[PDB]
This record gives sequence, C-alpha cells and structure tokens, in this order.
Amino acid sequence: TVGPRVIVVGAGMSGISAAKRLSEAGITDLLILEATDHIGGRMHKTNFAGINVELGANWVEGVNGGKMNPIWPIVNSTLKLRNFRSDFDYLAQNVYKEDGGVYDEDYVQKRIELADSVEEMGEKLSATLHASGRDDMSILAMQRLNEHQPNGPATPVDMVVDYYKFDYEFAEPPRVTSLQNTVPLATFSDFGDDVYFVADQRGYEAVVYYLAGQYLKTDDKSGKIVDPRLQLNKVVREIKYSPGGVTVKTEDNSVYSADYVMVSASLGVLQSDLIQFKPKLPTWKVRAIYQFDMAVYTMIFLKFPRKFWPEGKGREFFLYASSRRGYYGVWQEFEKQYPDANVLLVTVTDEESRRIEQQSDEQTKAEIMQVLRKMFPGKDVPDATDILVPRWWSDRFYKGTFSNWPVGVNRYEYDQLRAPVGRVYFTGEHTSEHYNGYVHGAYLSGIDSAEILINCAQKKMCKYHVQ
Ligand SMILES: Cc1cc2nc3c(=O)[nH]c(=O)nc-3n(C[C@H](O)[C@H](O)[C@H](O)COP(=O)(O)OP(=O)(O)OC[C@H]3O[C@@H](n4cnc5c(N)ncnc54)[C@H](O)[C@@H]3O)c2cc1C
Ligand SMILES: *[C@@H]1O[C@H](CO)[C@@H](O)[C@H](O)[C@H]1NC(C)=O
Ligand SMILES: [Cl-]
Repeated sequence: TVGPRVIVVGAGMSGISAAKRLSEAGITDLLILEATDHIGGRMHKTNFAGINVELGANWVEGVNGGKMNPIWPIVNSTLKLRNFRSDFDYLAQNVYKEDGGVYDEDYVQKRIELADSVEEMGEKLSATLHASGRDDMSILAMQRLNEHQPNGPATPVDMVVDYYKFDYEFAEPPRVTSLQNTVPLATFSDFGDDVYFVADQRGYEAVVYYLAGQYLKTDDKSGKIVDPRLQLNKVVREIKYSPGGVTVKTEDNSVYSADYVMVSASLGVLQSDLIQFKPKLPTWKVRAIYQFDMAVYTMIFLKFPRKFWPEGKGREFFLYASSRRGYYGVWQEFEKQYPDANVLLVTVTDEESRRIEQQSDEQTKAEIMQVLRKMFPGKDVPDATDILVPRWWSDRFYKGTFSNWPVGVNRYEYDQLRAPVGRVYFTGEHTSEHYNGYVHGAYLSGIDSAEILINCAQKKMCKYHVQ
C-alpha cells in the first residue's frame, strides 16, 4: 500500500508462495499478473469423463522421512485432501511382454534387484564427487562403469525397468541427467521415500488457493479471490529494468512501474521468446537459462466401457516392456482413487511426448489400443470411449512440465539461473536449491526468492553472490 512496489509475474505455486512471504515481511504493494484465467499454474485439475483428474502435478513426493515436507501438512491435515500412498513393491508381478502377457515374477525381480544395486553403487559414487561438479557424469556413464558395458540397459525388460526408475521420475533419459544432482535425490533423502497420490475433487491446486487466501482478499460468501492485487489474463511480454526501477508491459498493452519484479514463469517460458528483457539479460544468465532442461511429462488418460485389466493387491502400477524404449511403458489403474470409473493412465516423456502432443488424439488412442490388445490378448478389450492428452509443451505459458538437471551443469551454473539481474528477481521450481522439479520445490523457492529481495528493499543488501 505504501513503500516499495513489487510486480510478481505468474501466480502458480512459486508466485503465490513469494507474494505471501513478501506480504508477511510488510511488502504489501504487490501486483500479481497471471497469464491464464486462474491461479495454480502446473497444479491444475480437469474434468475427465465425469470426474476430476490432475493435468499437472499429482503426487506429494517425499513423505515419512527425517524432515517434514512443507506441502504435506497442508495436504494431509489442513485441507485433508483425499490421498493414497503409492506402493511399488509388486512391479515384478506386473511387467508385460511386448507380445504375450506378463513375465515371470521371479525373472523380473532379479532384473529389478540388479538395477537397484547399480543405482546404490551410483549413490556411493555420487557421495564422493567434488562440490564443484568437476568430476560429475551422466546417470548412464555411472551405469556403464558398474555394468562394464559400452551401453546402459538395452533389453526390453531392463529398459522399462530403467525407464521406470529414471525417466518416470525425471522425464528425460539417464543419458542426459546429472548423477551428482539426482542420485540420490534430496527430495527423498530429506523428506522420505514415500509418495502420495492426490485424488480429491477439489484438486491438488487447493494448496495454492489456500496459500493465496492467507493474504489476498476473498469474498465472504463466494470464497473467490477478489483482491485487486491479483490480475488474471495478464500476459507479460516485456520487462524493462534500470538501476532506478522496472517497467512491465502486458500483451493487452498495459505498462506497470515497480521497484522490483519477481519472475515466476517456468524455465521453458524463459527459454522461449514470450518475455522480452530490455536490456537483454547478460551472457552468464542466458547460458544458464539455455543449458538447463525443461522436460515433458505426459499423463495420457483413457476411459473404457468395461474393465479388462487386473485389480487387487499390487495391481495399481504395471509396465509394458516394448522393444522401443519409452513406448507407452508405465501404466496406472485407479481401483482405489476412482472406483468404478474404468480409467487407465499411461505416462510418456521426452521424445514421445513431443511426438504425441503433435499428433491427433485419435491416432494416439489407436496406438494405445494396439498396445493394450497385445498386453491382454484373449481378453475382449473395448476401444476407449474417451482420451485425454495434456499438451504442456505446446502451451506458450508452460513449454514443458518441469526442469531436469542435465550433465555438464554444476552447482555454480545452477546458482546463476536463480541469481537476480538488477531489480529483476527469479523464482520457480527451477530456482529451488535442492528440490527443482517439485511442488515443494516451487513452494520453498518462492520463500527463498522473496527473502533475497526483502533483504534488498529493507536491509539494503543488494549485491547477490553467486556460489
Ligand atoms: C504434468 C506434470 C506432472 C508433475 N508431477 C509432479 C508431482 O506429481 N508432484 C510434484 O511435486 N511435482 C510435480 N510436477 C511439478 C510441479 O507441478 C511444478 O514443479 C510446480 O507446480 C511449478 O510451479 P511454479 O510456480 O514454479 O511454476 P508454474 O506453476 O508454471 O507458475 C508460473 C505461472 O506463471 C504464468 N505465466 C507464465 N508466463 C507468464 C507471462 N509471460 N505472463 C504472466 N504470467 C505468466 C503461468 O500461467 C503459471 O501460472 C509436475 C508438473 C507437471 C505439469
Ligand atoms: C494423514 O492423515 C491421516 C488421517 O488423518 C492420518 O491418520 C495419517 O497418519 C496421515 N498420514 C501421514 C503419512 O502422515
Ligand atoms: Cl545380466
């Protein structure tokens, strides 16, 4: 209301998290400009065949460990969102042959245990690498080293197990992922190995709404945010920054002045031309932006007239060992979450996401049907009534689903990604110190960014030291 003025570009988890922390400090002259018509960003539900499923984030990841994941108390106590712990203990019983049914439980268990031990060997190696990343390598290189091969898992069952362990977590092959920064993963080290599937008709986005309503005016009857400080359908296109202040222009031609700007748009948006920076960001910052990876994670949802797949103990997750790596390979069924719904979830990432997002929904369903018939021959498997293909990469406001730490990026270079430039500050999961790629990472990153700025506005400490 009176004092420094901060524009916050974007109202996903990090934007809302940041504005909250700024408000708490007494910086209340905030203007949040959100490109879409709602808050929540990559936490977003949608109606699929009469129920509400998540287009974006779906799990609270990292529960039951030595430290409390900040997102978990919100989900499980405050809002009591309907959720289920994901059990992956039975995958060995649930691996399907490209043509002809499941593999022998015993056989798959060996391959799984084998992969697990290579990764444990990777964890030990990781623990010994220098903080500068000087002697870091790709997850694949580590695998090659342990396996004494010129290649990583290269066999239908081994590859889907590989894909399940790594691609299904990070959305890119182990080939491009940094060992030192993903194995082991600070999320699981710090907050615990368990993951909980949010299945509540309110949406995982409730967390963002709840945090938003802590400091933004909401209607007493309705509940809707009515705070003039939050502005929806406001697409930032240009940011002008001087040593004296900043200017933010939106697509509808409005121009706003501020003391500071908090950019919360995804790494992908930063990698696009959507937002122009005048003057252009320095080389150090630009290299940092283009060297990090914005991955794609596609949650394809399907609706059926009847069910034809197993149900019961250990049946929730199952794999398809295609000879074609990452081809419709990780499957989920929702007996618990959406009982009597007849919905399957197949996940695809990276190269297959970009191919699939570009192709017609029909064609995609045709491919999926062909796969499903091979997996369950002699069951009578009906065409899917309905298909949902989330197109995050295509979307100009996201251009992907979450960041991934690539090989060749060290801690210094990652810190350059987060570093402010003048009065322009950065936030988002991709700025998270140890939790990039996650809801909690975005949440904690809003707090961290906000505090760097508060330390400038109030405390007058403005030179930020990259580390
Ligand atoms: C498909 C999917 C699956 C995932 N699964 C998990 C999971 O299960 N568990 C979990 O922990 N994490 C998961 N995540 C990651 C998690 O959702 C994100 O890390 C986190 O929500 C990102 O929040 P953010 O604030 O950093 O970015 P965003 O949510 O993208 O917020 C940025 C906001 O800025 C807006 N915008 C962008 N451009 C502009 C512009 N120029 N003008 C104004 N506004 C702009 C956008 O609309 C957006 O609302 C997943 C992500 C996706 C999408
Ligand atoms: C979540 O909430 C339930 C029901 O209130 C509680 O009994 C359970 O212990 C909680 N789960 C975790 C992992 O904290
Ligand atoms: Cl072997």
